[PDB]
Amino acid sequence: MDYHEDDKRFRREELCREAEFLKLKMPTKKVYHISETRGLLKTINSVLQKITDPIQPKVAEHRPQTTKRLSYPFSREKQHLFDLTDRDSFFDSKTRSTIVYEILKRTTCGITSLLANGVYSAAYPLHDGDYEGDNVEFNDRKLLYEEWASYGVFYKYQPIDLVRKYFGEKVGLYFAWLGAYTQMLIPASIVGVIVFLYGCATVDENIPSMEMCDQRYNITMCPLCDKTCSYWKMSSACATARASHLFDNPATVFFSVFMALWAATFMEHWKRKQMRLNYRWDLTGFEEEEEAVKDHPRAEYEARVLEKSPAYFTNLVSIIFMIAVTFAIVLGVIIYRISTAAALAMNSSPSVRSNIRVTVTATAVIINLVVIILLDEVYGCIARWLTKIEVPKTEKSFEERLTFKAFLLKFVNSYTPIFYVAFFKGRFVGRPGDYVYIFRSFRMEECAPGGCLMELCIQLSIIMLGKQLIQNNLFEIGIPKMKKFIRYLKRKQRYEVDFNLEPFAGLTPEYMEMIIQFGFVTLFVASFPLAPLFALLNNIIEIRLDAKKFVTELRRPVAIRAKDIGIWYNILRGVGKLAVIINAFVISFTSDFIPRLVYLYMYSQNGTMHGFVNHTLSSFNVSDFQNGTAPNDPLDLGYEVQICRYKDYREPPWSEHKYDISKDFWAVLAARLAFVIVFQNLVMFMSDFVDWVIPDIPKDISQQIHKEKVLMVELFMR
Amino acid sequence: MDYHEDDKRFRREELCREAEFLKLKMPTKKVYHISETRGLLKTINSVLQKITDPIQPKVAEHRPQTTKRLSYPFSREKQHLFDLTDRDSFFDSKTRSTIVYEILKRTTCGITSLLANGVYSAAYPLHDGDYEGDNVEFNDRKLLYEEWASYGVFYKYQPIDLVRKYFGEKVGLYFAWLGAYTQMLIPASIVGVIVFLYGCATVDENIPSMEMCDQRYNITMCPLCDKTCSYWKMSSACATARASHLFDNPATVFFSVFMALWAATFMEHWKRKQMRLNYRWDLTGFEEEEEAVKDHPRAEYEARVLEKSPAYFTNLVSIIFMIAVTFAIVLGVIIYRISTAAALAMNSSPSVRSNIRVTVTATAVIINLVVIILLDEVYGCIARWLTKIEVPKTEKSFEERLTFKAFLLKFVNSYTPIFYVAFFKGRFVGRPGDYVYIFRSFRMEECAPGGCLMELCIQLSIIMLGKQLIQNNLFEIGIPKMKKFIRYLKRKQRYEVDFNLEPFAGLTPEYMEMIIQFGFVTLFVASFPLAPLFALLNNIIEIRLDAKKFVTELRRPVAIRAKDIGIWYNILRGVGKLAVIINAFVISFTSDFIPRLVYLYMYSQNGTMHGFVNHTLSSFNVSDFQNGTAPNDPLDLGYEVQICRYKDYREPPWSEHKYDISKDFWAVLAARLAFVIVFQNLVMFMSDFVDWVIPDIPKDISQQIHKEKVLMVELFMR
Ligand SMILES: [Ca+2]
Ligand SMILES: [Ca+2]
Ligand SMILES: [Ca+2]
Ligand SMILES: [Ca+2]
Repeated sequence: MDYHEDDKRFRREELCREAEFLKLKMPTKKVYHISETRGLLKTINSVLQKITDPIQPKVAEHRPQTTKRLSYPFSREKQHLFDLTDRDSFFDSKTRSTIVYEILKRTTCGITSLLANGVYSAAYPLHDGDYEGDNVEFNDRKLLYEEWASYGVFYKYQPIDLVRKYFGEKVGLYFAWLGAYTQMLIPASIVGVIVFLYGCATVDENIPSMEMCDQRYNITMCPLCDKTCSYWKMSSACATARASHLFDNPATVFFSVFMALWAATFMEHWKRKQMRLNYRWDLTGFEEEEEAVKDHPRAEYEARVLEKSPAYFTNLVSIIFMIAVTFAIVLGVIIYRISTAAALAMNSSPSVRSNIRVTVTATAVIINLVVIILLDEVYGCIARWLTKIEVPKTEKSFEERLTFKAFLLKFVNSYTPIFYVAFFKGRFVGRPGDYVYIFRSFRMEECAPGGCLMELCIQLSIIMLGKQLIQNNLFEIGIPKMKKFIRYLKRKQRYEVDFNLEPFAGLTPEYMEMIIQFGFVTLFVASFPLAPLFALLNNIIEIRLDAKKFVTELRRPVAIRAKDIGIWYNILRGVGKLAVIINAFVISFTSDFIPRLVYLYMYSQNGTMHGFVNHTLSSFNVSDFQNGTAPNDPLDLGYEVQICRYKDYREPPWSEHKYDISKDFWAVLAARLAFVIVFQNLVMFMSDFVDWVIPDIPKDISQQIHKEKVLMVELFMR
Repeated sequence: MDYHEDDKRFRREELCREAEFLKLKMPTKKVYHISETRGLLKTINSVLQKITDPIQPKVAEHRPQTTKRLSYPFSREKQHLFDLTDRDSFFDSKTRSTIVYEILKRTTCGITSLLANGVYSAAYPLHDGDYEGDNVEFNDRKLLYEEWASYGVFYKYQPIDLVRKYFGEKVGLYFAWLGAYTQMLIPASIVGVIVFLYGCATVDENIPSMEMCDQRYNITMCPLCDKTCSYWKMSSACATARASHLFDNPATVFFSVFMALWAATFMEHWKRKQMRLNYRWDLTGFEEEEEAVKDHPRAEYEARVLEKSPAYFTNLVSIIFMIAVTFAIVLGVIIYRISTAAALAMNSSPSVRSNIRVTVTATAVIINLVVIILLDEVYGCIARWLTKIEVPKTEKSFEERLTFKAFLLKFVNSYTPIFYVAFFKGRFVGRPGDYVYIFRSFRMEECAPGGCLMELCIQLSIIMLGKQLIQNNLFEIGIPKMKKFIRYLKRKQRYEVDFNLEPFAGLTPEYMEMIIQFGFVTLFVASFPLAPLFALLNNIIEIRLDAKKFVTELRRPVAIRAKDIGIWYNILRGVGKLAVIINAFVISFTSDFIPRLVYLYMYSQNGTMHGFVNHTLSSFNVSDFQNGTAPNDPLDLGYEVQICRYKDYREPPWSEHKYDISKDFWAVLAARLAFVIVFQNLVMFMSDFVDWVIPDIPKDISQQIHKEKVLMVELFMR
């Protein structure tokens, strides 16, 4: 039989003598506050623990612990501090666990101090029962795993007060944030789907693609290759253009405006919901003023400076971390270069002779994804090490600086390839007269046949379906199970079957995955619609996956209380700040929309647009290729290749200045920057406007706190 | 002899019978709370009033009135609510006045209700003594007028706790805001002066102006006139260019970056100082929750909807006010058009024969200033009427909506001419082949000989020295004195010499003048340096002028307490938001700096720049002027005018396309928009960064409130 405990420990069953001395000096240091026993098994021991009501209301009143009462204004029971209980056990296991952890943190000998020194190896509360077993009696964990964590309740709201009461305000806050996230992605998903469907409706009726592969024109192009390539029909590469019309139309600009508006209204709506939850749960946010615990390395550094008697070394390791950030930027770009150069001279030595020319970039970004996964792991480790060497004075400051540094590193090495593809792909390439060669060795970069917006779109597609939806979830399932198999290959009481679980690392990784998701959603939505749909599917898996990870594998967290979400809301605000200018730069420099508008309203000469590809595509006297970097096999699929047509808005070779920058390039560049100006400033004003209209504090919650405080003093006077 | 009263009234000494009935029903409604008498003079009466300590601590404890004590942590005495007094009169006159006004507002029969209905005509507390008279005994008003309001103490700090204690937290907050304003304008003034001095050092050594009036080149220009003008040497108009080099150099961009940084650091520094003042004074900001008073028209509208049983009519009058705002925009532009067309055909009928060509624009903007002064008055009146018809439910909501509407109207009609001059002056003008004519009547607009940046700079100069420094201060002195002379032409006790003063209208006009000042300072600083200097002079007059206006003419205010400055900080944040994009547009489209950089780094052909004016200035076959709109007297001051040189970056007439837009215009336009992108985004990031670095809450003030609350409960337990 097993009674009702609150917290546990782990001694190691048998210098080490002084370790045992502290190992029995700390429990007798707390034994005049609490009560504890010791458990028995031949290879694994433990230290049980029991709270006493002599002490639990005493240290409960030590803080403003605000607990429920017996009076009710309008079916909404109030919450006083402590006056009368008449049950003596109406404190839940979560409250008992956080209060005994409060006592354990109060005694120092600081439980985490010696727990990090390694004289013990565990400190965890107890889960309540088994998840859907034999003759179980409907405890909180069983009902939670039934109605919340099952994959069959993916289409229903989550019991948020239940996950609060069983897990902690922080875990309840994370899951309610995910709920509001998915509920806000639903309409953005529907609008992305209808934008893509409008593109699918107008793709067979638009002008510039049906003429980009109108046949019987026999027009050629110029090889974007290195040395060993051939001229190729522009009409032979219109699968890419006819697919890119789905990703670029006058509706994607509408969806980008709507999506920046959606990001602002989501941040406002979750500020409203977070204030609502902070009212409904514990309200007050008066925490301790850096007075609870200091770090042991902090304290011995203060002892060192006392005995020897730093303050700018935080800034020195900050510029160290910025150099590491620029290091990671350049590493991400060169890793993408290596990955897109994973098939260099693929025709000579392997002689594949299949030549789909769609698969090489797929394998390229797959290798890129694998290397950035490994780099995500090593950057998380080095961010932990850098935040440890930063020596922050508190624990929350350590967590905040670690979160900021790890997010900056993960943002850098998860967005450098997409930045390089969407913006810097075919900019710095020269003309067919001369290109740019690194080390005077080979041509540096080349964009895609049919627009490397398609490279951007397939990269985003399989980085939302090949890393987020599949790889991240499969690793999140497998790494716990692989760790449990490596512990299995290398009836029982609750405090031991709880020990056979893996410890709770933090909410930082789940927050980080979801914020990188949010960056992928709101940062590159302009060229790529239905990215809300991929995020909706990933999150409709992710909420129940995290629920299973909490109630089925993870041992019980400490249930720490928190009002804010942390720095993650400021990080959301930063990503929503960057979203408008990156959508602007995508629409201008990538979407190939401003050149279409410029042609339509400057070089029309007919009314609507026609011959836009003949307007864009320049010409080139093919006898100007330098030093034998010509096409190594001029095949003459046509009668003879006389002029190759590359699109750069340059002057034709039958002019006085040949291969010079024409007026049209400066015209489209000026109008592109004009659209960045107009779009960025207009949607920034619209974002601040929809922030200003929607009130931060809920009107209903202000009414509830008004009537609640009114009745509080009206019942306090009598 | 005169005893110590707190508040006054005014009955009218002799329907009107019911008026007298309410006139003696209201004082007997309050007489079981307070004590009052009645005064005597043959033509003017009054109603005196006296508080009693039976009642004043009673309603003082009714609110969290926080008063000083007898204990002190480290020469900083604490502030409890009410426990022990042992003096019975340590409440100041300000506290007694605001508490008797609290009682008067509590009784409704709402003192302002019947005061607005007009059964009384005054409600004001009593000033303390005479300002530097005969045998006065150094009261608060006398010491205040001596050491604060004198013009001889303009170079010393202001007694801020003294003006707090004598006037109110709101008036103390306004004057401390002005103090921090001038203290922040001092370094911006010094940097503006050194930027102007650098311009004065490099003006005789720069390239483009010394060649703009290098002689012995005999170059001509093309008349920017209507019909009756002549060609004119470009070297004859270099006073304008040699003066515009002072206002445009590579240092004005530095000063614009520094000034946006200054605006952000000023807002942050005043947030710090406002939190410091809110700690040092009354701290808590828990006001009443819309429960103190409702408006009488609000209440009778609720009676109307009760008897008949609107909510969107606030939005209907809001779009009405937006139509009025666009009305005021177009009115300001057409008023500037009328003012700059105040001398139309000035040579034919008057035959001035002086022709300085610098004075017509001066008289133009003078007429513009007079008409916008009259429009400022009528817009203030119509904003009061629109906010009254908006029917806000509270009084603070009425003041806030009135402030926002009046500021939007004053911003519109005080910045539309400067916007039209700095941006839209010479844009929509065509070429000498064809211009644009309204109604096919006459040419619409023309820019200045030598750049209408000089028009902008003289307009800003005499709108900071001819409206702010001179006209506003002289009207602020005279209108009180003119009202006192119109009351004089159409010994005594304190409650009557106080009645011979003019009532306190509000702090909204002084706030409004200073915020329009701040807009002039931070919105158009890029082209115009040393505008901080003009603001420093205006404010170094303005603080002592407002101090004299308070302690010498204005009757004593009610001394209302407030934590925030109001919506004026949000308005400062909005102006600082607009400042970066308007500085960007000034530097690009007005400063003539991006064309110089574009010439230097694209069309150099020599190294440094030379012949920039010959690069900018196009040509025009003078036989192409249409329909006899040629120069009406081609004087041939040279040998013969063959080609007139206008600057539009257009193609010369000896090309295939003549008078077509050249490549250079699109090049300089693209680079202008690139600089707007770079400057706006970079300095917006720098503004948010210098917001993030400086903490909002002062670290010292957090220490003080920490030790204060610690000792509060440590003395409360015992
Ligand atoms: Ca996932
Ligand atoms: Ca995850
Ligand atoms: Ca003034
Ligand atoms: Ca003034």
